[PDB]
Amino acid sequence: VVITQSPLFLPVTPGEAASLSCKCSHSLQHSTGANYLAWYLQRPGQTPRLLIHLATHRASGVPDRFSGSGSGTDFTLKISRVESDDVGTYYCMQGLHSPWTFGQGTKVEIK
Amino acid sequence: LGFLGAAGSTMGAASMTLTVQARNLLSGIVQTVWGIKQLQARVLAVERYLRDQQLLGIWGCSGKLICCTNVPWNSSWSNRNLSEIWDNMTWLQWDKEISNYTQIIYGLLEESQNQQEKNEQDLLALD
Amino acid sequence: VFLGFLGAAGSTMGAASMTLTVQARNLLSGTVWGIKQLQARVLAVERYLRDQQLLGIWGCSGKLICCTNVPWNSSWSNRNLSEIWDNMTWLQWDKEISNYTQIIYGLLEESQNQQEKNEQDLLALD
Amino acid sequence: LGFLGAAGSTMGAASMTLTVQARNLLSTVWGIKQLQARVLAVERYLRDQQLLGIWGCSGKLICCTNVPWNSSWSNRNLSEIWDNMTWLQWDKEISNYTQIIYGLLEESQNQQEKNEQDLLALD
Amino acid sequence: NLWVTVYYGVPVWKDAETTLFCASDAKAYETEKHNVWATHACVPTDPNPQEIHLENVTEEFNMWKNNMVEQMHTDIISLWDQSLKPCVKLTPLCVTLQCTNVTNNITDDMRGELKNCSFNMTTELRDKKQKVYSLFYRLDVVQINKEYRLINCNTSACTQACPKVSFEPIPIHYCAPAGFAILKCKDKKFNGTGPCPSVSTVQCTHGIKPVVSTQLLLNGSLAEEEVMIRSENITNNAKNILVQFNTPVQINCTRPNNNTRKSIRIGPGQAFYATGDIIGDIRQAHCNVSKATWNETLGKVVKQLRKHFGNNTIIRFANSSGGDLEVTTHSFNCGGEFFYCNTSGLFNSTWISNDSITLPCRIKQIINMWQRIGQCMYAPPIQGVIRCVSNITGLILTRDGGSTNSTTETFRPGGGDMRDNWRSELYKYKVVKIEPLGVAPTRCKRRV
Amino acid sequence: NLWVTVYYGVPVWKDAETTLFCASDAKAYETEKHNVWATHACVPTDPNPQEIHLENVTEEFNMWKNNMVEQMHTDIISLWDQSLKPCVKLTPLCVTLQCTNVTNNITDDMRGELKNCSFNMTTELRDKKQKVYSLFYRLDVVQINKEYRLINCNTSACTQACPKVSFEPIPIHYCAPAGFAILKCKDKKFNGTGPCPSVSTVQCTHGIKPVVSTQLLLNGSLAEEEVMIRSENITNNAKNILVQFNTPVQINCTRPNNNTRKSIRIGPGQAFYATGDIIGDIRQAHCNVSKATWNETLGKVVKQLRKHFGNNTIIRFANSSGGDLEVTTHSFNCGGEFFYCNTSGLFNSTWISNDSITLPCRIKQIINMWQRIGQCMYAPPIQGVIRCVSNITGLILTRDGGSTNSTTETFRPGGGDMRDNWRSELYKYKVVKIEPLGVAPTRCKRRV
Amino acid sequence: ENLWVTVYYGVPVWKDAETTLFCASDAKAYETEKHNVWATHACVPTDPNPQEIHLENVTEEFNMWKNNMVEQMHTDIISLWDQSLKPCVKLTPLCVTLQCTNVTNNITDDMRGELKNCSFNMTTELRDKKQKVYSLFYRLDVVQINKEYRLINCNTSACTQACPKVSFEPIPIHYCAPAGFAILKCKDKKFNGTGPCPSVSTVQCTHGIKPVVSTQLLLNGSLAEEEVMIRSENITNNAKNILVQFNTPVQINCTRPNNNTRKSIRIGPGQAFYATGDIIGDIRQAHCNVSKATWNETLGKVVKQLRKHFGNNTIIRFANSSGGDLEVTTHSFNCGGEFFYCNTSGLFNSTWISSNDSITLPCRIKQIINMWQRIGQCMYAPPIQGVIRCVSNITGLILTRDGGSTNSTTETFRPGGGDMRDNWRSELYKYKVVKIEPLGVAPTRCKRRV
Amino acid sequence: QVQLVQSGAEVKKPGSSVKVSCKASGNSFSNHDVHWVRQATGQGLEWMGWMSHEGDKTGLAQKFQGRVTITRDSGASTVYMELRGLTADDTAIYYCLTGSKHRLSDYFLYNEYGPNYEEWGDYLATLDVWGHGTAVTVSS
Ligand SMILES: *[C@@H]1O[C@H](CO)[C@@H](O[C@@H]2O[C@H](CO)[C@@H](O[C@@H]3O[C@H](CO)[C@@H](O)[C@H](O)[C@@H]3O)[C@H](O)[C@H]2NC(C)=O)[C@H](O)[C@H]1NC(C)=O
Ligand SMILES: *[C@@H]1O[C@H](CO)[C@@H](O)[C@H](O)[C@H]1NC(C)=O
Ligand SMILES: *[C@@H]1O[C@H](CO)[C@@H](O)[C@H](O)[C@H]1NC(C)=O
Repeated sequence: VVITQSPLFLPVTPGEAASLSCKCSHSLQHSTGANYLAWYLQRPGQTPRLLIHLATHRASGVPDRFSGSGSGTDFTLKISRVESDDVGTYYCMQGLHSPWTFGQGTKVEIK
Repeated sequence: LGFLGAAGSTMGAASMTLTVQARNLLSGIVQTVWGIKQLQARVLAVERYLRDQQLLGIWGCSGKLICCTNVPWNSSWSNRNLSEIWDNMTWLQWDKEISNYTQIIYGLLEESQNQQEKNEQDLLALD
Repeated sequence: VFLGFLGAAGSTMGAASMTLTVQARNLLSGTVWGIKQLQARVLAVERYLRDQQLLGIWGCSGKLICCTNVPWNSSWSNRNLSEIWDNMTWLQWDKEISNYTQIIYGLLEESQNQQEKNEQDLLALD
Repeated sequence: LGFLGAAGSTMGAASMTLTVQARNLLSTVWGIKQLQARVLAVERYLRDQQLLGIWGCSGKLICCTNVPWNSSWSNRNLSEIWDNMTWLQWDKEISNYTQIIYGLLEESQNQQEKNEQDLLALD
Repeated sequence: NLWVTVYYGVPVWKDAETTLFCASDAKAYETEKHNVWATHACVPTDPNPQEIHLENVTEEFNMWKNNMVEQMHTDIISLWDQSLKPCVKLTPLCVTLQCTNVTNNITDDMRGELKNCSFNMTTELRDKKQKVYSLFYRLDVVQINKEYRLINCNTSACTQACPKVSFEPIPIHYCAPAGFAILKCKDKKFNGTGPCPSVSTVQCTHGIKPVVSTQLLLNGSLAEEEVMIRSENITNNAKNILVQFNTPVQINCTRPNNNTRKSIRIGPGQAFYATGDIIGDIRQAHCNVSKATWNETLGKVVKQLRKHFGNNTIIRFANSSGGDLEVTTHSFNCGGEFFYCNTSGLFNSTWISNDSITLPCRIKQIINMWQRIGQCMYAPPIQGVIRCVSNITGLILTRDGGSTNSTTETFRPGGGDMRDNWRSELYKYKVVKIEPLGVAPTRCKRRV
Repeated sequence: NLWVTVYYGVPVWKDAETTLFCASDAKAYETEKHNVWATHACVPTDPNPQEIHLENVTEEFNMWKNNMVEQMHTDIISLWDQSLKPCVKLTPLCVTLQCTNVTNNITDDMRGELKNCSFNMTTELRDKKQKVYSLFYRLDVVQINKEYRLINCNTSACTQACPKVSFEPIPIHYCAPAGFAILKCKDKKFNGTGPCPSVSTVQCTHGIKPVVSTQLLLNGSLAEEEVMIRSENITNNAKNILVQFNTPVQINCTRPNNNTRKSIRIGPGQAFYATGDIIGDIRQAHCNVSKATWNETLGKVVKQLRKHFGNNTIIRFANSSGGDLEVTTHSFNCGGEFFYCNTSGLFNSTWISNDSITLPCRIKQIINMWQRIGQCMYAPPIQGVIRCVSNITGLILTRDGGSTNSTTETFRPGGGDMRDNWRSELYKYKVVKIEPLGVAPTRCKRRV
Repeated sequence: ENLWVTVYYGVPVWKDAETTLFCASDAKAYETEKHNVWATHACVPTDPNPQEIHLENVTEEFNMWKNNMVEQMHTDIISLWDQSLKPCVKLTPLCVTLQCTNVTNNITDDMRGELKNCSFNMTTELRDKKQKVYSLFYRLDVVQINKEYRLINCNTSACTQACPKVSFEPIPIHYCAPAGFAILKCKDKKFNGTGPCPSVSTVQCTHGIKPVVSTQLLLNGSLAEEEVMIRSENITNNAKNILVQFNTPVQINCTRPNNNTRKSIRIGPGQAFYATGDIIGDIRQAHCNVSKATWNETLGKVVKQLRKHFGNNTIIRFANSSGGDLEVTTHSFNCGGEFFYCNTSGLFNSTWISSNDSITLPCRIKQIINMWQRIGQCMYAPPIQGVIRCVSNITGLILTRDGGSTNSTTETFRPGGGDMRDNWRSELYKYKVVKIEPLGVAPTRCKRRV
Repeated sequence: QVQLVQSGAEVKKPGSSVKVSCKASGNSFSNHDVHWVRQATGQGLEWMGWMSHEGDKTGLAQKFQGRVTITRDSGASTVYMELRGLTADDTAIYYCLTGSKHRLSDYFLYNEYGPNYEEWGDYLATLDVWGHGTAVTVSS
């Protein structure tokens, strides 16, 4: 079981949009198809915050500008109406296959 | 006229239709554990019938509907006149009178019959 | 010489009448199969006592050959007496009286009913 | 007296108490064996009656026949029996000949039947 | 000078008890209806009854000491079980249900009487399960605490009635073995006890439908001339009064709901019949009976109750004195649906000397017949609407109270015992044993 | 002039139907072992039954209206079902199976006829499961849509035949009770209906083995002189044409696989005997029959069919028409294994006025014997190599075609009905009831 | 002179025969309102009074080792037992994986390590939810899977729980011969089971025979008259047991002191399992008591009779059983419904050369029971609340001789459970069935008329 | 609200073991699960292990298999993760947190007599609340 992310870096300006990608090792057709995917966003000196769980549900307090999609061995996340606070590293965590693991991480910075 | 249809007529008129009842004392049906109800019924009819037939035999009355014997009729049982017993009285009425003494009579008849076999045996021996 | 059970089925009615005791003796005695037993056994008794029942109310208890008072009829059979006992067989015969069996059994009941009453009447001379 | 109460009396004395022993010859773990036991009483009781019918002894407890007594059957005189013997003790001696005597009786009475019927017409 | 002489075959009899066997016509057998009152077991009946009238004879009957009723009771119950022996046991139905009210078209009267339940369920394959739903009446589910269960699960599992079999009563005749006889009393004013001047004898009884009911005897035999009131001890308040109308009151029963049948496979070769969904509007099942013909009938009942309680008594009626549903209501069966109609509108009056009356009726499918416990049965739902019309040919009443010697008598409906439904049919018959031997004196002695 | 004389014991009989009872040779098979059609519970047969020949008595027999056949059918079935009652019920085997083709040293003829399945099942302890595997013939499993299920799971749960009870056809003797007799027809050329000049009476019938087969009568009684063609109405196409041989035809049949048996514990005291594994090469079963022996036998059959269908008619045999395997193949039992042989090599010829024929044969383990539905049986596998050397003694044929014009009759094998299999043994028997009462005139008169 | 055959019907002649005797129980027993496995209710009622007729001058031959009344009683007892357990709960779901630990609260030193405290997951009345339950099991009922246990019967067969509404207490039953047969009763006081019986009688039914199931010790049986009787099929054999019958009864008290509680576990719709709750008070051992004075003399009477068969100057020993399974190497019975297995090694002891004491016999207990030496037909006996105590008196023994050769100075007898039909053979040794043969023929001086 | 508390930072030599202690408000560990993650300067998140809220399951990645064990006290009032076999690279910050899981039926197998067989599969839904974060370093 392995996970990969792309892009590695994302220079973005406020008011723009960005997209992220995530990969799953197995095309495990189980548990509603989209199965259990978790996204997290981290900044230095701060614990990460859950962004999307089950690959399509918005976490409490997350603005509607964040959305995700995917299935099988591939997954995707999207961002819009970017603001300054959005900088940091985004991680996608696979919750289906035991043991579970995080992702490589995708960084977002001001442009 | 039918089976048991003389029940209300007097003993004289009832005794003239004995055969109709006698043919009804046997074979009263046209012929899965539930059926043992009916099967035990068929055996019951046969088991009673052979008892009545056998009881006659040990009295010497085998094979007869009307059979005479030679045991004296004790007057204590009923002093009623023959002009009343057979003319203005019924079997269903009569059985009530002689119910008490019936078991005693069944012993006298078997006692008299045993003598006839002994009496007949001795007589044939003299030949 | 022997002509066992049913052995005289084709013999002349006179010769078949000479061996009654072998037929009359074979009419009695002789878990799926559990009820294949009792029904046959109980039925065998029921049918046997039915014939002795009839044979008793006719005045013929225990007799294999029994002469009765009821007169014959020419309508029942028109042929002579020599043909019946020397030129017919029992299986052939009952085909002819089959039309009249039931009425004859009725006449024999009454003919017995008169005897027993008359027998009682005659014994009243004392 | 009583049922089988004469088994040790002399054969002559046992012959005077026949009735008491004849009356007693008839009448689901324990439910189906009943029908087997009940019926076997009837089937055995009718066997005895049938033989007394062909032999001409129906309806009697003591019956006489026309068959002469073959001396070879038992040489005992008429005094040793009926006075110094018992039915079991008598049964044990006639065991071999029993099956053939029943045939002489069965044939000597069918002779009576035709002879009787002929007379009713001949006379 | 007289001696003993024996006669064999005399017409004498005495009271007895024996095993009577059932005989029915082959109309139901030739087409393979397979009624629970098995005609396969019962022997073919005679083409026509042969009844002999015994003139000049007097016989003493007693309808309450008759044993035919106690033998018919065991016969009926036994035939019931034998039909349920092969039917599928609903053991996998005792799971946790999840029910919600149906309100698609439910009228206010029936609001809340049936529920829409869904549950896990087994399948043909042992390693898989299915999710299914079924409509269950309110009386057949108890909240377990929106989680319910079938009411019977803590006592026993029910066998679902083989849908192929039929509950419709068919006449069954009770026949006497050889050496026995049945004597029928033909006296019209016969009150079920005491000597009956006119008598006959029959080989088999008349066709008796084993109708199961309560508080009202349906499809029975009608009296003649006047209404007959019968009680074991009519001065005892513990004994029920078995009325018998001389004219049949007609009652119409139905359930308008057009419910659908659905079959669910709960194992290899086994199926469970769910209740589907109801086409059209859902409403209450009721029973009708004319209010005019029912008013005159009570007028004819009251003038007979007067003779046993007085001319000046105020005869009043009430509804059942509470208790279980199966006893406080007119419970019967028609079309495979078990009704429990509320008869509080029939017994409500005071007598001091077109139109119809409607009876709301409930329905349930977990059924405990014969007042037994732990032997329930599940009646499959039936396709479409059900309707049926029947006589009302008698009642079962009970008194109450002893405040005064005789001022006001209130008679409530009863039916606590199921034998009374059959004591109202066999009251004419008694079983006797024939004793053909008889010894009398005559002038005759054996010759020689 | 003449009077009625009644005779008791006359030899007169009439056709009747009653219940016959079984009887087996007993001592001939000492050290008895349990089997269906239980040898025990059958009254032992006498060492020398007494057959009596009746002189010049002619009786009219009929083998198609015979009732001994109908009672035997309901009797063989009953003995079959009561033997499966105590054995294991394979409900736990109705699970999802994962099967893969068997290719371990497999011949092209048997390329894919048996699968190799693995499935989950519980063990003696209910809370723990075991993963087990077994070899199943392709006729027994159906895809679910690699996932297969046993063909019977959506119809019924099969019972596993007990391994201690055998299917060997032990001979049976049908005996008539007291008051009845059985008439044997001694005529060599009796065609099953009409008068039989030579008659006799026996206590019990000869040894009849209930060999269940199809379109070939195995181990049967031979015609004494000639091949006999017997049918109810020869001119009727819808009537099966029974044939009897005067000479047997050896048929050697075998299963050339070395199967191993394996016991899987599915509960307390319960084991399901799986097919462990095949040791060696995998080849199909087959029967052999000499080409010269059979071609001679069909020659006689045609020589006799001509008598009914004319001298000049061309007679062609053809293989079965169609239907399910149970009726379109020569199904039988050989050592406990159930075969279904494709007989298209026997019935293949056109007839005008050393080498062994081999018949491919299939195998099954889910058996439906008497054409019923929902009463499958699981025959456990037998370890080793099976072989039977029975010989053939009859056929069950049918014809077709022809309407106002015909010149060549075609016959095909057929008949799945089993009472046609025992109708070939009881065609020379009938049961009658003795009527001992007879009344005939005579010159005698009663004395008084 | 000459003589002709005469036919007599009804003569007193009989021949040995085998048939089906039907039961007969006391009518008053039905009013107890509770059924028992012996099905006295379905058994025929008994006659109000006994009818017995003494037969003088008649000698008959009896044989208790070929009597068929015992073989029928054996089948009836087995058949009755099975029918009673057909409708009761079947404990298949109890064959699961248990987790057990020893009980040690108020545990007596002798009894330590016998009772386990097992816990398992079980289904409730609902087919979805599961419940965690516990129950106490004796060590003889559970085995370890090779802390984790299982019931002993699971790999053999499931057991049907005994209905708590049916009893095991013996109810006397009489065997009655149907019409056409009879039962002959040897009235001799010193009858040894085979040979002539100087005194005989006929009865309509046998005396009340209690079907007491026991091993090594015949309890509640009939006592002999004037002496102790030794009865063996072939006394000079070693494979034939010896059925000693005591002249004077010896009492044996037994108890199960534990104050245990019953506990109902519902395992399905309408069907419940009766488990054992925690005990109340101390945990002790079960035991029976025998007075050593009466047992010391009762062996004194037995040894003297044995001297009449094996020698007048032999040294008679006794030993403790032979070894084997509890069902044969111990005195087994049931007292109140609990099945005991008592170690009687102390009763048979000490050798014979030529007032307030007791003998305590330790007893085990069991609940999974195989009764008739059958395989795969176990039964589960539910626990009984409260201390159960029974008092009964022994009336016999089933001994076995070891068969020493060339050293006849000593003969050692060991108790033996033998077959269960020897238990009832000790009550039917007086009875045999005979078939009446009424027809007879004898010669006389008579002849038929005409 | 559910909140967590952890112990203080520590420094150890290579080859020793560190047993961290974690606490929660309201004993939420009795109703929710616990997961463990660590992160170092410039390194990504590294899942370590977890323990179910019923105690039935306790899983860890192969990276720390054998090198870590997790236990908790009575009432789920305190939970400890012990790391043994410390190395220089292990210097990072460890976090105590709670996550939610889905319990689903993975395989079913019916029984007439006894409790039906069943196999249950856990799936990681979300991580809910993180702890303070404990810093552990390995140095000479
Ligand atoms: C009752 O039991 C005694 C023993 O306690 C039986 O005696 C034994 O009978 C057998 C069989 O005949 C004898 O075996 C034979 O002995 C000699 C040995 O040379 C020889 O004939 C044969 O080779 C065979 O082995 C045995 O010796 C004998 N034992 C004694 C001690 O005499 C007796 O037969 C039994 N009675 C009945 C009726 O069963
Ligand atoms: C019934 O009739 C009997 C006989 O005449 C009489 O004694 C009794 O009082 C009547 N009453 C009832 C309620 O049946
Ligand atoms: C129970 O006691 C036995 C000895 O009786 C001992 O071997 C075993 O270890 C003990 N088990 C426990 C759990 O105490």
